[PDB]
Amino acid sequence: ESDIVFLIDGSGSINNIDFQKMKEFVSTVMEQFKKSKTLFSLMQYSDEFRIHFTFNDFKRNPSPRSHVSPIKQLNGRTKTASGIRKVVRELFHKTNGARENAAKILVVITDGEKFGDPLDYKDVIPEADRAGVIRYVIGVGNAFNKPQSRRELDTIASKPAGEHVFQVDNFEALNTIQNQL
Amino acid sequence: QVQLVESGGGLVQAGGSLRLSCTTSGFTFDDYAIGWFRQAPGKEREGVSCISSSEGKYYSDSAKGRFTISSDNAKNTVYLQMNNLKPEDTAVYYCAAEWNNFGRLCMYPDYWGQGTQVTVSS
Repeated sequence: ESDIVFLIDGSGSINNIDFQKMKEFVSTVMEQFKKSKTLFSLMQYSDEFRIHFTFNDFKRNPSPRSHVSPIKQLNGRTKTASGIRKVVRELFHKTNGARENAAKILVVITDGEKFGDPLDYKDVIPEADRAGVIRYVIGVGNAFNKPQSRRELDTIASKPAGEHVFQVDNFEALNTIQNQL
Repeated sequence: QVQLVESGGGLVQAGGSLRLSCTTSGFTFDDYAIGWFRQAPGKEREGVSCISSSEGKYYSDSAKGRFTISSDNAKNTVYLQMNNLKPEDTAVYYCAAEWNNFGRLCMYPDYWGQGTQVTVSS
């Protein structure tokens, strides 16, 4: 009844402490949906895109520790918008296990500093809206301190953005997501 | 019950300075980060500043270097000291409160005051 993709920022601007906090966040969300019919998929992005597991992969082995523990940081630039496009066009597709009539949810974890992306958010966000894709944004690092990165989290998040933008250290993201599903 | 009451607005010349006050009541003060926002008619809204006991202070690009936000925790009041004011800073200034455990530095306030007018003339 819900298909949840994580899209995690692994650029070199994410320090190692923050990247581990992304893995722990992801893991805690998956553990909490364990007694439910939720399916998960994850992609890491920088200037390249690695699909760590598809919805089909999770179907066959729904172990958060099996899939999330070996994830290693990619480094490189930050192509968040192209990352969003590749999620809606490939990971939310039945070939990768996505169920029609499930609620589509994308959780983008980033420091809010897109760099090196030939796509702007205006090229990918309206398309994600036209697919059924509800977007949550989890900010790490300095994201909430600068006006540009704050704007970036607002631009990604579905609306009202205050029910979709959260910080990685709190449980508020997972509390809102549980309550909405 | 919940109140966020701006004062200290009014007319000042360019180069001048004003101190806004946001006196609050009706909620536990320490549970909220408090910020200032502004809007003139015909102009886009802007965040200005925010203060949180856990996340520190935040300033917009226009505010940074000129403006100082502070909190009198005993009186549940937040001040915005605004120096080097300009005619382009003419706007209705609102204070706002956002639940601090979100950790967002006032990005999406839960409560808003009525706003008070600030006019900057040459």
